Amino acid sequence: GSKEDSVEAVGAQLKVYHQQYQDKSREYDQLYEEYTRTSQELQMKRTAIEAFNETIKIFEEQGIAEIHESRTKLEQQLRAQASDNREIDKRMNSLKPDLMQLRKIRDQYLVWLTQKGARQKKINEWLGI
Amino acid sequence: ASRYLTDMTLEEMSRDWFMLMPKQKVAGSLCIRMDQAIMDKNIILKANFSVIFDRLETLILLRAFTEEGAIVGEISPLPSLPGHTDEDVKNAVGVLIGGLEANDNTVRVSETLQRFAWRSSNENGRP
Repeated sequence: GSKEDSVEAVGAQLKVYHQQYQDKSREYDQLYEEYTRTSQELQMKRTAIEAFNETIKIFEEQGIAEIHESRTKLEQQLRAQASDNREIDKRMNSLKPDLMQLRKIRDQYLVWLTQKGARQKKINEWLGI
Repeated sequence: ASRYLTDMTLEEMSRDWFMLMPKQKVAGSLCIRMDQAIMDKNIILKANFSVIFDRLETLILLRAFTEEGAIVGEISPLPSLPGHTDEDVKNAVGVLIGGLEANDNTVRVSETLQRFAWRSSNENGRP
């Protein structure tokens, strides 16, 4: 209950850092998955707007009217989705330094505990196996 | 600039290992350990470390593995002491390589270690 009190307390800190790393890694994976989901939908809305005004340009030299409101509703949804898509990119760009510093200090606590006598079974206890 | 490269899994970092003839040297506040009872094998040096300005900044852990996976060496920061510098890590690698090669061991560094702080030039391995 002296030098092991520090080993147990540092091992308790390894838990919390490991929790925070896996909590933010779960958060970062939700954002990247939703980012590529919206960007693909951004791609589709894009070439859907292409064919929307390309039916206008292809049949305006001859002259079918209420189609303009559809392209205006898609252009409205496009930059509204790209807006939330940039915000997703901002949220997970702000996580990359958090994931790195957590992962580095989590490993440093592991090495510190290993150097202080903690065996692999003790490390896996705090790490949740 | 500013990354964190990891060659070792959490198992490889935390795995218990046992030296028969322990030889510990100290380069700065880094603890170099290796088994002198190892001879005539190919050893890879794997390490977790942070980079900055495309140089090595801080070593988290370096361990020496044989082809079969056995840990036979280690460079680690001493827990009771403050940090180390970019040069301290390179000196410790030289101590581990020169000490490991004196027992006819073919020591090789990883690709990421070769990118920021390598040594050797390597010799021949025995079948």
